[PDB]
Amino acid sequence: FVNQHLCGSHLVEALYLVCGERGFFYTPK
Amino acid sequence: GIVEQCCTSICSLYQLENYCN
Repeated sequence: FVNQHLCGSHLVEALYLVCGERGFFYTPK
Repeated sequence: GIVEQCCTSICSLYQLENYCN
């Protein structure tokens, strides 16, 4: 699921699943 | 940033993890 173009909610989804309880930051601009 | 690496090019686990805390 991570080895493709990921945009918008699709990219957030991937961060959420990979990072788990560590959390993440989403800074698109 | 993440859009350039993962949206306008192909993402990777290595790069995604750069954005975990």
